Amino acid sequence: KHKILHRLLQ
Amino acid sequence: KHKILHRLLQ
Amino acid sequence: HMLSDEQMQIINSLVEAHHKTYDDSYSDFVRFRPPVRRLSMLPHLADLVSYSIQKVIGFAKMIPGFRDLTAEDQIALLKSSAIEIIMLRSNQSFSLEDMSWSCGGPDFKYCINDVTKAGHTLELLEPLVKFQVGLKKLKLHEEEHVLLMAICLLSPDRPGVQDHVRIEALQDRLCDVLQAYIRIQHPGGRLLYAKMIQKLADLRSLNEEHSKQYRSLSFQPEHSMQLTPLVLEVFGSEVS
Amino acid sequence: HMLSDEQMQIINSLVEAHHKTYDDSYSDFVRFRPPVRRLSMLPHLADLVSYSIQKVIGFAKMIPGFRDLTAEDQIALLKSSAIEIIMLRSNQSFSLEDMSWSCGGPDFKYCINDVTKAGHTLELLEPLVKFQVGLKKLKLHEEEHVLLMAICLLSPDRPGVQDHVRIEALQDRLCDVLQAYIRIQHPGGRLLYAKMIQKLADLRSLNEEHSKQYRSLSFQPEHSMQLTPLVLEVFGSEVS
Ligand SMILES: C=C1/C(=C\C=C2/CCC[C@]3(C)[C@@H](C#CC#C[Si](C)(C)C)CC[C@@H]23)C[C@@H](O)C[C@@H]1O
Ligand SMILES: C=C1/C(=C\C=C2/CCC[C@]3(C)[C@@H](C#CC#C[Si](C)(C)C)CC[C@@H]23)C[C@@H](O)C[C@@H]1O
Repeated sequence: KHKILHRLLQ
Repeated sequence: KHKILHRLLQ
Repeated sequence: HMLSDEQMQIINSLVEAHHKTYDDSYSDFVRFRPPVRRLSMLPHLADLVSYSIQKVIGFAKMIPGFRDLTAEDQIALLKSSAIEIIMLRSNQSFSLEDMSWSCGGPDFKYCINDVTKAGHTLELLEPLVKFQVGLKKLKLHEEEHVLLMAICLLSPDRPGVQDHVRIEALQDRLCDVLQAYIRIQHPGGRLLYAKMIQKLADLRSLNEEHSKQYRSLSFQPEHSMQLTPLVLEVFGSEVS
Repeated sequence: HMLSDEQMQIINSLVEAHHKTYDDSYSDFVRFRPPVRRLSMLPHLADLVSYSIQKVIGFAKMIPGFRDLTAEDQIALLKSSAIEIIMLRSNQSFSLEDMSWSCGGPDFKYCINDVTKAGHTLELLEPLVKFQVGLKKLKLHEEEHVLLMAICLLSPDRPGVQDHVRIEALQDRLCDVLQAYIRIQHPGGRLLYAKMIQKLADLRSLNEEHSKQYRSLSFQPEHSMQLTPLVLEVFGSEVS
């Protein structure tokens, strides 16, 4: 879940 | 699942 | 020796359906995120593919009998075949003189190098361009081009289809039409039908390579975030 | 009567973080799907919001201590507050003379009517514009604007937060900084701090209304397909 957010949060 | 496809397929 | 009345009806409605879903003016392309020449071309090309998927769904819904399939089979067929129909329908903008797709303006002229800047390798782009020139040399009639798109879409040998018998019968009728049309209406085409069926085989190989390269893009969220919701749904791996 | 050394450090790093994530040239806007004036503006505005969410994540990661929260709390705070930070940071392009947001070119000038053509009603747009003019009249110092964004983001009263104690302490320290700054550095601001805390209250109400109207858009796939994957993830209702 929240793949992009995790990525963006490094 | 496939919400958009269902919509597009009427 | 002569096309039946029901065969030409199939042709008429396929041709119309193609004219209704393919705009030769390409004026809609200005609505896409502009081209940039990282993966600078991924936003524009993702919009191009997404727009085209909508057109293919529109074309599919006007093939005789496709609409009468179950919604599951309609999705199964579209998810497996969509990239193949796009490669096929793109031949209409391909040019042998430039070895590229020319969609009106020079900003919407896509070189091989443009596609690499969208996350694709020569592993896909080499056989793709060879596929285009060879399909272009066939000099297909409009009737033949649209029949080939419809035959490709109605393949029962796709993962997910359930009504195998129905889809095959539809595809059979379409091949009979194609075979008769070429025989009656295409002078010097005694070998064309086989050539076209070979192009369907080439499409399976392009599909495989595209799927492999799509998978690596979609596993990197900084790239997958540039895709559209329709792309992710259609090229995605969820099962209905 | 005088700002502590650690308080000004907080200010310095907040100011820098804002300059690093807000581009006054707006030159990136040309990369969005163009504006069209159905919901003709939904593609451009969806790109505008998506781009802005990335900026807010970038700003958030440079607030002292935000990065040391758990990834769950970081997401909880961003998912609830993102639309509020966007409304707040947009004040920098808002103009009282036009009652609109002017981002350089006239194509990137957004009237109220532009936003309606993205699927939003006056129920949201009336209090939103009133919020902008009132926040604009406050004439906030840059230091105050960035502190208010950071205080808004670090609210512990968001659904999903788990380390209530930590987030509140961070937010407390930021309010102390803001209160001291206004006292020492803002002549004629004895009532400013309370006014700003009121604007935070207004943001909760705008958030509620925006969430209601986002929900109806995202239940219609012909509209939701125009959104971006980051918008759908952040404004979506999945729980980590
Ligand atoms: C699509 C069409 C057209 C051209 C097709 C093109 C040129 C650009 C690169 C593409 C798209 C290749 C690719 C790829 C990819 C990708 Si992606 C990173 C989103 C998995 C597959 C077909 C290629 C124009 C017109 O003839 C309409 C037709 O429908
Ligand atoms: C966003 C910013 C800017 C302007 C903000 C605007 C103007 C356009 C309409 C918006 C976006 C409103 C709305 C809405 C919506 C929606 Si939707 C259909 C995707 C749920 C909320 C803020 C409004 C420009 C610049 O100051 C950077 C700043 O970050």
